[PDB]
Amino acid sequence: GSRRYDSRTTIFSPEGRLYQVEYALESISHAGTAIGIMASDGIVLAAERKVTSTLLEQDTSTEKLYKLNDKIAVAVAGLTADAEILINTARIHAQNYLKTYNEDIPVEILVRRLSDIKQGYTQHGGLRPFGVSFIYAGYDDRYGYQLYTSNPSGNYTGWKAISVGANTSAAQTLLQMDYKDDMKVDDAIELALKTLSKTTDSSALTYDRLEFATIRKGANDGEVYQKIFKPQEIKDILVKTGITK
Amino acid sequence: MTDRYSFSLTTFSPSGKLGQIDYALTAVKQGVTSLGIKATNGVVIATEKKSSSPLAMSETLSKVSLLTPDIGAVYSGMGPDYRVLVDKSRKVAHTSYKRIYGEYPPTKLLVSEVAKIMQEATQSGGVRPFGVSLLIAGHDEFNGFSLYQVDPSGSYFPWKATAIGKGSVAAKTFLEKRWNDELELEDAIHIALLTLKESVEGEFNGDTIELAIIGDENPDLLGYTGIPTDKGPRFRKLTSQEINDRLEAL
Amino acid sequence: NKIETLDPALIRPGRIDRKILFENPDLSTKKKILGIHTSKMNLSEDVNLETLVTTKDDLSGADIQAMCTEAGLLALRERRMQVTAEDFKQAKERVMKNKVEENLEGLY
Amino acid sequence: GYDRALSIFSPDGHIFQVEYALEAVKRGTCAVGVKGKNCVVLGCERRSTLKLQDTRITPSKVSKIDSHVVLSFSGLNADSRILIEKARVEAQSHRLTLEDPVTVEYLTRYVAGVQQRYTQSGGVRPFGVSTLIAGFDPRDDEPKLYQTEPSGIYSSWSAQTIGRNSKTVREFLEKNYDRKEPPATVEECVKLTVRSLLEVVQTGAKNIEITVVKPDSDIVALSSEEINQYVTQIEQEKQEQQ
Amino acid sequence: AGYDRHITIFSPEGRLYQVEYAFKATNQTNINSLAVRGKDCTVVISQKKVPDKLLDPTTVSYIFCISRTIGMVVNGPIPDARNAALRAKAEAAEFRYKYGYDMPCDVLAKRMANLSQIYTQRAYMRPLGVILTFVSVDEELGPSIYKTDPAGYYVGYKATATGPKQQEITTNLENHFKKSKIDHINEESWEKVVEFAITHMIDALGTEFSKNDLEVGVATKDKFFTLSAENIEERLVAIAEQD
Amino acid sequence: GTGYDLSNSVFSPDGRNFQVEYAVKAVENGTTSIGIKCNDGVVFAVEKLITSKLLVPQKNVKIQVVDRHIGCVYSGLIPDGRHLVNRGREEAASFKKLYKTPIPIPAFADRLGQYVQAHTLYNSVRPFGVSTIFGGVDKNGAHLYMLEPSGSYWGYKGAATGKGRQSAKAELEKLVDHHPEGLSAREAVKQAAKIIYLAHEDNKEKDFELEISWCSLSETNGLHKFVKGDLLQEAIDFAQKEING
Amino acid sequence: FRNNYDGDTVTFSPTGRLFQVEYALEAIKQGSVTVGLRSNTHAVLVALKRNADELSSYQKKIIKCDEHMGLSLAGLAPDARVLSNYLRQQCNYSSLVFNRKLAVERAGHLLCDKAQKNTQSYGGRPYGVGLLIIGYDKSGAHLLEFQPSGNVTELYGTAIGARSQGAKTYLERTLDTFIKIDGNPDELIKAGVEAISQSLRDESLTVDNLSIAIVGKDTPFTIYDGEAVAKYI
Amino acid sequence: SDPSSINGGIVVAMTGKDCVAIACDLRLGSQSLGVSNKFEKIFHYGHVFLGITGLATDVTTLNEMFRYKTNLYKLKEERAIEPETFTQLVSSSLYERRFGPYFVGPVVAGINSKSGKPFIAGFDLIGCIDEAKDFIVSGTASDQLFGMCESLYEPNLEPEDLFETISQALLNAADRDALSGWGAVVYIIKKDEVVKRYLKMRQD
Amino acid sequence: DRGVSTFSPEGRLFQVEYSLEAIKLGSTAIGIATKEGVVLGVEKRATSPLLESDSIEKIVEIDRHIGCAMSGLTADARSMIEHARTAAVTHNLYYDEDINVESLTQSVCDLALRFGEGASGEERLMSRPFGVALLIAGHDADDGYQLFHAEPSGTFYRYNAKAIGSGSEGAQAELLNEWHSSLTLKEAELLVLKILKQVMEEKLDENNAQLSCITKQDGFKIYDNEKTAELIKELKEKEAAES
Repeated sequence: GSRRYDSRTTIFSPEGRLYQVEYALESISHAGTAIGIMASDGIVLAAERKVTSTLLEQDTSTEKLYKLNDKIAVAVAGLTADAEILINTARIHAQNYLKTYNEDIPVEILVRRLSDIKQGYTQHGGLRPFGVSFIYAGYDDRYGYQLYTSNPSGNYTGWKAISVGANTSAAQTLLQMDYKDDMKVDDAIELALKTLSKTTDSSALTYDRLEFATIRKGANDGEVYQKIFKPQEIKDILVKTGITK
Repeated sequence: MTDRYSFSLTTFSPSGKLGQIDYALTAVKQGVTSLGIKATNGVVIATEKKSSSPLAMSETLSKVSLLTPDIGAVYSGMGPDYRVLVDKSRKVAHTSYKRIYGEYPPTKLLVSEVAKIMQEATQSGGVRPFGVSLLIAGHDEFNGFSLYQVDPSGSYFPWKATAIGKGSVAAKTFLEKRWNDELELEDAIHIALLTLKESVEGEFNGDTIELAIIGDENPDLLGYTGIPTDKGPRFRKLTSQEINDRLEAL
Repeated sequence: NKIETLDPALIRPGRIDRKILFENPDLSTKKKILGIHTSKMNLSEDVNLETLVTTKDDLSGADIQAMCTEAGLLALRERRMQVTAEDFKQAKERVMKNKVEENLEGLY
Repeated sequence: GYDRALSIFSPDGHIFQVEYALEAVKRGTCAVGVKGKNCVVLGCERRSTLKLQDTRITPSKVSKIDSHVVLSFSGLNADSRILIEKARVEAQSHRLTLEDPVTVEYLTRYVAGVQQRYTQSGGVRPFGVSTLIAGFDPRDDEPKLYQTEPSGIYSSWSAQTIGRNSKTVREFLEKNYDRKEPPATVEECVKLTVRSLLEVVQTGAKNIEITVVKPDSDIVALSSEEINQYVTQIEQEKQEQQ
Repeated sequence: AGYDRHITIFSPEGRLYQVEYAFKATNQTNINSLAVRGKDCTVVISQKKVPDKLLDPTTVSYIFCISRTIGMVVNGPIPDARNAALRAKAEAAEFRYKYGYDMPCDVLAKRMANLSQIYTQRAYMRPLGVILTFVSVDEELGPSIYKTDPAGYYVGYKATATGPKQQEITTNLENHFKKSKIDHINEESWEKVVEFAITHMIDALGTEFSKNDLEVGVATKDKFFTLSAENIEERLVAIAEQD
Repeated sequence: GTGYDLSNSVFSPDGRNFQVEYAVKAVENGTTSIGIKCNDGVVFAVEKLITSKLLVPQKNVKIQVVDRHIGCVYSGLIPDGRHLVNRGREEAASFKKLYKTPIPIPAFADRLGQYVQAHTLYNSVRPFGVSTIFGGVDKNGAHLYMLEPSGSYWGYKGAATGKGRQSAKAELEKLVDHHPEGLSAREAVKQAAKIIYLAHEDNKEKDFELEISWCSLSETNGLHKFVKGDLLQEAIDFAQKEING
Repeated sequence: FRNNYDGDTVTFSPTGRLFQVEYALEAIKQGSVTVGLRSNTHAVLVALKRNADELSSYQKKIIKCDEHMGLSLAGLAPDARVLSNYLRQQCNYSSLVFNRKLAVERAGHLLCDKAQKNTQSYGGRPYGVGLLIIGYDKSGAHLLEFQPSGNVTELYGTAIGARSQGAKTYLERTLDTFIKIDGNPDELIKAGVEAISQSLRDESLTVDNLSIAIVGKDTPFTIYDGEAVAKYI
Repeated sequence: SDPSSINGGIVVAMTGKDCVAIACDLRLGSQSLGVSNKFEKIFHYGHVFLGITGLATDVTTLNEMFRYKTNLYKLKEERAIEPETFTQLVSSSLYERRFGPYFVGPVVAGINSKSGKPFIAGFDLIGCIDEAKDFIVSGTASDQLFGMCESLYEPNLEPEDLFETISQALLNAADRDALSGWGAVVYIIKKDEVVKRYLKMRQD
Repeated sequence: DRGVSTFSPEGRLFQVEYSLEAIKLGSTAIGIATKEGVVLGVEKRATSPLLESDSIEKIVEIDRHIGCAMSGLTADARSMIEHARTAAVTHNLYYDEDINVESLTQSVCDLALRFGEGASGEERLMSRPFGVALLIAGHDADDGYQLFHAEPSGTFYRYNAKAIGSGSEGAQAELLNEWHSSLTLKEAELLVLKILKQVMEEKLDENNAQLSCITKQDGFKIYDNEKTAELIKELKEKEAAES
């Protein structure tokens, strides 16, 4: 009935933790691999896709990687529909900040606020949170570039090089020894393309399964520029970086 | 006093996906076969109408409805699950930019708002999800035509030519074989007949096969002779005799 | 693995009293586990066995059993009783990247 | 919403919610602290091994209530920050009403007061949050240490610490550290704190963080260089055989 | 866990166990009926069983008057039959309040089906497995019959029935509709159309009845009524004079 | 288990859940109460089983007459029977508020069936486990409707409950051949005591007490009366006149 | 597997009842033993209430309502500090609004469906508290025996509790003598004293643990305790 | 009179040949007492400007409400918006609450980014729809500009000729009113770039 | 398990019957109300040699002329701070006097025990009825000193001498002959400490227990550590003079 079929998965389980958080890691494991990288001249953000076919059309191309602001981006790992609720929700809280102080918000404010949204489902209401992990990338006038990664449990830690999805510990190992304090845009992309080739079971790496949108400092001017690269420009990246497949 | 059940749906199984979604695709494989294609010269939405009784008239049944004049839609699996969506979509679209602005939002972000409610049905306590998957085409402003597939989760699928329903794996490969830079409106009809009709069996008529085209604007559909600031309702559906006329061309 | 739910249908209060759980070894325990495995093993005298002991994630005697065999089969291909340093880190990655996975739970 | 209760009272007093709320601290990092005369020192650690971040960009246990009151604890992450923001609004609530800063005694009661409704009232589950609360009183330099249990039980302490194997680490301060004779110099509290931090995290001093709470709105966070100064003094007279 | 005997979740067969038991037995009442469409009118006939001498035949009916032009055909449990009847009558008046026209068949049949489809979303509230058939005569389109299934299935029906013998009468009507190539009955004089539908009903049963043993009604243009005891008996006697 | 006993929100293969079937046994274990529908009016009957001499006769009355123009009587559980009385008399007061007219019997029957069908839809709401017998006089004529615990109700020229429900109605059909429309209902009052006396053979334990609350189309014309004095003992002596032993 | 037909409130037993009421009927014997009756013009309630210790005293179950009425509850009183106090509010509510004497019919009619709402509406437990309520009006004194099943009835007298059936049956022969004798409330209270001796087969008659209530036409409602019962011991 | 007229100032907008001219003043204050010499009524997001006339409670504070839904349009669609499309959100927002409506009529002027057809928009305080091919203005002094451009503006004028028409008409209209004055800034709307030119007028 | 509405075979709730186990896990306390004052005391014991007994309050004060104590979890002890202390001030807000201990206890018990599954008007959200044994003592303006107790089951009884905690079984057994009507304040101070000596598992210390008293003039007054140590020395001198 209404009791025996309710096991209260949101409270403490006999293992001492939450089943909804532990089992969501497998959903993250099945989710596409998104490797964030914060370089000196910008922040490199890559992502994969689900079942790329020949007739699959890429126009907007943003699925697991969005852009909150010209200076602030966002990346999600998990079910896309579960994230879409909180993709524009953080923007509503961001637009309320514009209504508040009329300026640009640092990322650290919206990191913890969205953590209590999924945590509030376990706290009360009898609802269930989302198994989607969040990756935050933004700019600041104090700390400079900012790259953060969240989890459905509510933990947030700063990461200059982060990897989620399948082969989490495998991709972070190659990026740890190959990390350098000084990396430009072209240096961080070549290290990410070689890592994504070993994450999946496909043959090498192509432009169709690569979701890539990054940020730099200025374009014509020296500040405040970001653009989401079209899949036609992604094919030209393989030629510039010297790595075909 | 109503709605005393606050608990969510089935929790995570030792899988990594949701069991409610996995069993939802079963009704899609057991449902009607639908497809869609964007030829840039037109959008043909074709599907099959299952009639299990000779006394059942298919004139009342319409699987392809009109939310907006430039956007067609087709579903699979459970029939009435889509009917309630139409009643909800037209009300949510009324509170959408139709009231806010002078024009409804494009197919890309208009379906995402509708499909967002479908995901809310998979989360909030006491509501239950559907078993259906929707193929929703449409005409945008800058991007021209569009086609999107909607799972019961509600994630948008920007395809070109795709097919769902019973025997979707066999019917999807045929769409991948025939492609070029730009197709036409009539070509999409003949390709759909050589795919949809030849995949299933037992219904040879046009009353049991619903087909509609997008991009054709007739002057009699406007209703007024005034200044045509917009072309009109590009959505057009073939009649009972016009569908069988398409069969004689192959 | 986990006898928790299994336990109080059987154990009874006082017929069998034992509780032993897997413990993360400290700096002293990891040296005795890895150092004694190398008693009969021969390798390059320029490589220290305690180098990888300082920073490592949950590698027990079972994890070391493969890192000794995996690195041994690579050096045995050249017919040499000593194993180079490159096979030490190569054997640790594939063991850590397969069976060893955490819950990604930080801070707390 | 949910009319029932998420907790069930135990026949023998063994409650599932009380069970794993204490082990949440046992799974998390340890929070070490010790009182003093004119100040109080609160240490901590970090579970992550590879550190690609900075201490300033990512806060962990760092939280503040009053100007001179720094509150650092580990019971959890998300459920821990909820009680902090409610305490800061409550700390302002005394500035909107009492106009004076609230004593540490009520600051512990308020954190346990919200946890009181969790264990008592239904519709919401309790947390695994256990807070070690510190800081001063207005025009008072005497510190305070209160161990807050998730069941709403608090008590006064001195060398108490919570975390992984913290009961054994505290036994080292039950003898050498005298509560009746507290140290004077601020650095004397650090000498006994660093020695207690090497019994859990051992190497990887990058995870070791020390937060010293000082009056007149002053907070000193020790770096890794100053910690290694006391590490050498540990092996000086200990390795020598008399 | 996994069983639908209390809660409602998706079965591994892709079909809800509640939907099964709703579709399996609607015949627990053990009653049959039929619905056909004439030219300008609509004729419906339902079997009636009175297993007592104390029962008032005017009280027991499976056909309730909704609007002036609208009839209804219901088969299933008696207490759950009036649940959809009292709601449809309340929703029929809402059409005039919102509009001020007569309820068309495309609305009342859609509102009750959409209300029944919400029960698929709500796990706490029980749906209705009662057969719902809304019969009436439209002004523009003429006669129309829409049978609302408990799972939300409704479509155009030229003819419909209930019970296990629904497929038996369908076979006899399909041959007559195939040669004439018309969905309805083009013959006028609905008084003789009632006797035409009884002939197909006798073939499934094989026995006669009395005036109070058969529930029969005729939906005419801008009118819907219920045949009294004298009107029903007149047709059962007159059919024997012809054939 | 089977689900039909715990939850009434599921579907039974026979159309009636086991939970509803349990309500039938609760009504048959009560006290037999019959009813009379004839040309002169509608007559009820009620009996009170005497467990001990401590009980006082002519006090407890299970017949609940809505105003003067509508009678009602229940059986089985007392609270489930009186729960409908408060709702039935409240809707009758709301009827005279809006329409300023007395409520007919058929308009009174639909309000009762709506509460039973609504409580079986919600799994959290406990349905009615009692049977309802109600009647009276309206602007049309005599009407008698019995509400079964399942919610099914329709035209009844006679009513019965408790022990021997279908056995007590056998004497009602004997009056149909004698009186086609029922004719005089005053003699039926004496027949009511005889029908209840038929159940006294197997059910005889302690002393019995009979009460009769009726309404007439002719004498009352919508009013309400009660059997007392000479009419009380005259009907009782008639039931014992046939069989003295 | 009795958890199905018992732990669930909305479920129905194969006999047509609720097993939660069966446990409530047992709570009458587990509580204090009370004795009450109605003599018409005078009314006597004798309730014996045991304590938990020799140095401890019991708690009062009897709650005063008005001068012409009173109530004495048996068994236990988990919710009675609310319900009976809410009923006591309805005692004055009927007097200060409807100006009612509050007879034993409506007083037990609302409480009959009130305990049923806990079973009807999910989210609450049944009360399961026996209530013996007496009141006086122009028609005389009337007794109300309220069972957890919503029993609404009137008795000349009743005794419910542990081994209290002896006082209930033995007084049926002299019951007609007690009601016909009016004007002497002392002998009517002493009639209940003999019922206490028949209800105690183990210990003797107490002093402070004995509680006696009385109500009548000229005599208002009061509770006898201490030196008041010294003549009745 | 009008509580939003305590500040003053107006926003003039016109339509030329492949060009749009829109301008306002720098005056802000309370009644006859001025405050802000740097205040600017014209707001810009996208390719189209937004003029606003009235009380600063409904001018500067509600400006966060315009960019609230505008940025959501920008962060979702990631494209431009037609002047007729954004104007409906303006009117609909005023008729949401009939008892509490906002008293600032906006001015909307821009050039189409798709068809390339200049169009002007914006309504009054109640939200009454006024759209023409010549000029759409608002405010208390807007009564003057109704007849000014009738004897001045000509169909199909160059951007330089249109600049002289809107400038000369605005400078003299501000001298006649106490609610307008203290400098006039003029923006020249082109297909891509916009040129800003400061003007000098009578101070007192 | 199952619904909380499940009763015992005697018709009682489980959480009420099982509330006595959480009392034994708490601190042992014995209150006594004599002719002069009312003796209050508890047992702090120790959780560690570094534990500080200064900031811990196991004995609270609802109002000046009364007192309170606790044995059990400290969570429910603060529930009466917003209820019992509020009702005591509410009495002064209306009737502006000292509330009777007999009436205050029953008034607190109304605000003490409220729980269940759920209710709209009243808050039943509380799961466990009580986790602590609360003592209620004071002085009445009419009768005199009254020693009551708030039971974990929710009821209330008049207690001449009350003993709660895990050692309440062996302490109350001998308490029958120890308590007398002639027992004064000074004679009851060494009597409680003598009984707690057989209870307390460690040596009697100022930090291992806390005592207080209720005076009809000065009011509730706690015993300071310097004053508590004096009563400890008087006990050691009294026990040596008994033989």
